Amino acid sequence: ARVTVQDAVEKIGNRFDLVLVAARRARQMQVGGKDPLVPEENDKTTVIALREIEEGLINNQILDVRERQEQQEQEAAEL
Amino acid sequence: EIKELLKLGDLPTSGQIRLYDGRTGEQFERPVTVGYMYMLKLNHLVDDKM
Amino acid sequence: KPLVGTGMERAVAVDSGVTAVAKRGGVVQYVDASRIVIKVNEDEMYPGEAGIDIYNLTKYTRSNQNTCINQMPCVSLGEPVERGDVLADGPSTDLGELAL
Amino acid sequence: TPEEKLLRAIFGEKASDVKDSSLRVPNGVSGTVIDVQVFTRDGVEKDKRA
Amino acid sequence: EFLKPRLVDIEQVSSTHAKVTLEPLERGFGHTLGNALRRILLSSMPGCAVTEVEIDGVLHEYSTKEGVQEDILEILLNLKGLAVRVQGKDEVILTLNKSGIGPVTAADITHDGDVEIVKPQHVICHLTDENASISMRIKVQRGRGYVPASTRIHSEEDERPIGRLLVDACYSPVERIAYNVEAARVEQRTDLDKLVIEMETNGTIDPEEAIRRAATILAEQLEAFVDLRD
Amino acid sequence: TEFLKPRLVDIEQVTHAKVTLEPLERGFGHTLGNALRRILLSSMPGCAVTEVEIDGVLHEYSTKEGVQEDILEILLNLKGLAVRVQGKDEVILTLNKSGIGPVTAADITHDGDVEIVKPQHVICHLTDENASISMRIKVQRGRGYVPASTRIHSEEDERPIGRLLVDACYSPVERIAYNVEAARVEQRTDLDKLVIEMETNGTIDPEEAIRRAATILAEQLEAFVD
Amino acid sequence: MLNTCYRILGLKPTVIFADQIMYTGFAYAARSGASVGIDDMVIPEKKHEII
Amino acid sequence: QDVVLGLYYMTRDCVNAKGEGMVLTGPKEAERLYRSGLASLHARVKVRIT
Amino acid sequence: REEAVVWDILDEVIREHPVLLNRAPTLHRLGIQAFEPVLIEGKAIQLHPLV
Repeated sequence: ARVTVQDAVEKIGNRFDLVLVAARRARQMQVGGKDPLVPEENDKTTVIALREIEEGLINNQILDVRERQEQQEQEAAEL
Repeated sequence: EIKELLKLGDLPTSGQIRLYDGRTGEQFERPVTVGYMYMLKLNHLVDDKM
Repeated sequence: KPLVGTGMERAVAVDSGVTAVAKRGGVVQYVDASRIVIKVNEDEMYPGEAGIDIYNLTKYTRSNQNTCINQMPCVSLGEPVERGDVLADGPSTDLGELAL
Repeated sequence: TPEEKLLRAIFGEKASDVKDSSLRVPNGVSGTVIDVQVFTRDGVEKDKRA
Repeated sequence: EFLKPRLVDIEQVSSTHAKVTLEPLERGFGHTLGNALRRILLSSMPGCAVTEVEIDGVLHEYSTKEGVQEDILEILLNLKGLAVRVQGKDEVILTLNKSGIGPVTAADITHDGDVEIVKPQHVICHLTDENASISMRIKVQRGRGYVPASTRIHSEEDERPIGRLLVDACYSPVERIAYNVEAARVEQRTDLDKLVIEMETNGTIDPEEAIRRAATILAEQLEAFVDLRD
Repeated sequence: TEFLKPRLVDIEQVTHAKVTLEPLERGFGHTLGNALRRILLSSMPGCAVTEVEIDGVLHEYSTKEGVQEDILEILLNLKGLAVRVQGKDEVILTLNKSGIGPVTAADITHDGDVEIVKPQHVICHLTDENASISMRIKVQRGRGYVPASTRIHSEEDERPIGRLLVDACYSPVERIAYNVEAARVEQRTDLDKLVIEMETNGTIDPEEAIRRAATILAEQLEAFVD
Repeated sequence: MLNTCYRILGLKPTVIFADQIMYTGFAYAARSGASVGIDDMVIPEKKHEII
Repeated sequence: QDVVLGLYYMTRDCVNAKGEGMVLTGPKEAERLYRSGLASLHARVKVRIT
Repeated sequence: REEAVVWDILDEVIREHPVLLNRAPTLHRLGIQAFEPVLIEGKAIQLHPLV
């Protein structure tokens, strides 16, 4: 569980896109996109989003490269 | 006139007794006041506000 | 009752109508949870065809704020009532006093 | 509706001629029913309870 | 190298008063057993008290029988403070029939063997009419603590009657328990304490029986520490 | 009439441990938390040093030559000594040390009646050229806590000047503090959850301490229960 | 005493230090028995001459 | 409001209370020394604190 | 019906779901603050004394 996002702003020093970055990654774990990277401890999908950002596993740059491959990775399915 | 009425009742004139705690059992230092205050109960009941 | 009053309570539970104040002195003759029957005295009795008096009470009813207002007897059989005495408490009265 | 109009034919749930609008106690309350009174327009029969 | 206290004389001052003393206490254990005993007796002693009344011709609490001189709302608030101790069974169903002018004291309940009323001068109501008649069927149960009518409704199980006036039940045979440790004196020991538990029941429960049922509530509970299971 | 005993008695290890326990009956949180807490702090058999014999000094507001700290500070180093003895009931150690540097506690003698549990517990830092520290420390079993102020007041073991006396803590505990907080049994909100948090000075592990304190407590209730 | 704990140790400890005060203040005031009476408020004796 | 009077009472100093002038050995002994009942909550003392 | 199952499903819906307490004459921006709820029994919204 998370009580303060003081740690998850040390990566993203803005506090106004820490919402945007983690409100978008927190959707991929709810609508059937992906699964959490860090191990879940019976928590919701917002707290697991704010717990990856602390570990550097997520930021506004990784989520683009992480998903921009999917078109190319689907390009094999794109023929 | 009050203090002369307490002394007739064997109560302590100052009006402060020593209360013992309820859970532990030790005694509150520096004694506490204990009296009989007529308490109303206004009709801002809770289960008409929520 | 108020354990520490100010003596100006009996004039607030009699001047209002909540109490069933006795209208002519005499002797209580039949108490009940919903009726009191005051056998009038001699000298305070009318000249011809007088008999006795009777006070009805008002059991559980509804005031304007939805609280209840019901009266209760406070006397028994044989009490010498007097003019201006009290027979029935009301909502928050006790023996005439005004306990809030 | 069209979809439910199949739902009726499947089970034969007779649609009622009359809609239910009885009086039910407000939520979050409980207490005996100490008194009931009935007022009737003069010209309509009094039921048994009336 | 410890000492263990033994039960000593039980001065019985009155029917509702009592004073029991625990003679040979080791130093430092006065306030430890006292407040661990005063906090148990006031909390969880099993008792018995009325559970639901039922009068002959009245439907709800806010009625007013004809002949008596109290609302039914006060006849229940007088029964709730009725002390009674049943020996054999677990629950009873008392009875009460009376007619004529005069206060209906509690001593006019029908006499059974097991059920043993304690306060027979208790007033219940009044009768003030020669052709008056009041006939109820009190109930009685065992338990502990306090369970109001509202929360005992959850286990109602289709209480079919509409004449079952429900009372709140506060089973507890203790009202106040003061205790004070003082300088006991064995023949030769520098410092030994004496506990004096000035108890006050409502005439129901035996004093020496209360402590032997307050200690086993403690000694039964410390097992979870003696065997720290992890 | 038939009470509730606790299951899910969790225990935590981090000589420091934070036990928990639940669900106790309502109001049984404190009557258990305070019965135990008044036993570990008040009466519990244990061993601890009581007096010291400085080999040359006869007063505390004096000063020992060559020793860094003063005897007001040294006794602070002895008051916390953790000693356990199996056989004896009064044993008087001997520490007569030389050298220069941090004089740890392992330089004490090693007798078959004692067994220290913190040998590197420092007692004094020695200066140069002295190497002259010797003392006769007296450990004796006991129960509870007894300051040195109320001993000399009733001084019955008459000792000439310079028989230094120290504050003796016999109990094997260093701190204990419970904390109650609500919890439920899935249908009742009037329950408890005890939380004990206990430390010790090495000579006894924590959970072992609570075990033999509920024992001393359930012994006093022997002549009452059935 | 809370301010210096913010400027130095940040916000992870100060939010958990601002609670250990509330649990300690509330506890040691209950053992204090800090009550007020009618003899606490001392009237000065020279009030007459001054008046 | 209430806590601030709790702490003010906890960190004052009387002039001659139970256990004055003795020397302690840290915060952990200073607490239990007061719980047991020997030393008063505000009595002048010498402790060692890191 | 308030069946005894919903009281354990409702507790998982309120795992980390911050609610917003706000008093009536909201003067400054500190008059609105979120909180993580904890289910009590009664009808009074408890509230930490520091806030």
